[PDB]
Amino acid sequence: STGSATTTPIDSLDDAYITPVQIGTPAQTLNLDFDTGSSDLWVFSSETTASEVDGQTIYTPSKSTTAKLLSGATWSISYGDGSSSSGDVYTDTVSVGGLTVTGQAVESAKKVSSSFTEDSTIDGLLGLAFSTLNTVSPTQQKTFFDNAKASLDSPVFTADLGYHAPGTYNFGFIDTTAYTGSITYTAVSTKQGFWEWTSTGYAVGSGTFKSTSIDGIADTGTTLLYLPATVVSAYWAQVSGAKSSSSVGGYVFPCSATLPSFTFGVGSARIVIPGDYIDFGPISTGSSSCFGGIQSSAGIGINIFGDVALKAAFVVFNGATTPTLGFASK
Repeated sequence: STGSATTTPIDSLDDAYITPVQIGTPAQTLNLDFDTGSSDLWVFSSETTASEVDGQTIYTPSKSTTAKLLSGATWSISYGDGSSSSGDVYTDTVSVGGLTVTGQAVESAKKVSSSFTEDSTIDGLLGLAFSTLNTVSPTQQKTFFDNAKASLDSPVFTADLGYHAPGTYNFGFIDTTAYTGSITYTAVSTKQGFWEWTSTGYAVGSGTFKSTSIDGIADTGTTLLYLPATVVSAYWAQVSGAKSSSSVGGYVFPCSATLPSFTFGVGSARIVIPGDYIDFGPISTGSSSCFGGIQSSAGIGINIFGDVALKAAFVVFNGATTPTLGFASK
C-alpha cells in the first residue's frame, strides 16, 4: 500500500503545516501537524476542556462506530517550546492520503496548553519519530508509520514541504519526479528516539564550506533551524545590523536587509536554503525588526533541522530495520 497527502502552511510565514487525516467511521477529518520530532497522535476532542477549545475541529469518539476506549491508558506530553497536552486514549481507524491503519491509538486531549488553544488551525499532532518516545502509559503505543510499515510497498515516508506553498507527505514510495539530481542518504541514530543524523558542515552565502560534524534531528514539527552558537553567529555576522536580542528571544535583523543563503552538508552533497526562507517577518505588526529563521540551539541541548532546513529539500525517512535519512535538492 501507499498514501499521499497534501500538507499546507497554516499561515503566511510557514510557521507549521497541516495535513488532513481521516479518523473513525464515518470519517472525521481533522487537520494535524505531522511531527517527525514526536511520537504521539493526539487530537482535540469532545473530551477537551471546553474553555481550551477555540475554533479547532474535534474528534468525537462516541460518533465513531470503530472507536474503542483503550482502557486504563493515559498520555501526557511536553514539547520543546513549553507547550503540553494530556488525556486518555481510543483505538480507531486512521487514514492519511488513502493509506488506512486499523487499531491506531488516537490520543484524546482532555487538556491542552494555551498555545494550542490559541492556534485554531491545528486540530492535533501526528507523531512520526520512533515509537520509543510515545507517552501512552502503561502500555506504550505505536505511531501511525510504525503501524502502517508492514503494509507499505517500501518502509519509508517522505516530506516535501513547500516554501509559502503546499507540499506533500508520501508513505510507502519515493516519488522520483519530486526532486532533482540524486538522493544522498546518511546514517541515523535512534538512541534518543529521533531521526538524528550528522551534517558534514555548512556555508554562509557564497562563502567557503566549513567541514564540521553537526549532530541534529530532522524535525518537521519545529519551525526554525537551530544550530550551534558558533555557526549561527557566523551566519548573522553577514547581515548588516543583525543582532541577538535577549528581549525578543533570538537573532533579529533589519527588515530592509537581503539575507544570504545557508548551505548544510549531507555527506558530500549540499542543500542550499535560500536567504528568503530565513526571513520570519516583523517581530510585531509594523516593526522594522524582523525575526531570523536560523537561531542558536545553545539552550535546547540538541540541534534541530526544522522546517526552514527541511523545506529546502526532498527528505526521505527510511524506516528499514537500520533507519537512514535521505536528502535531495528540488
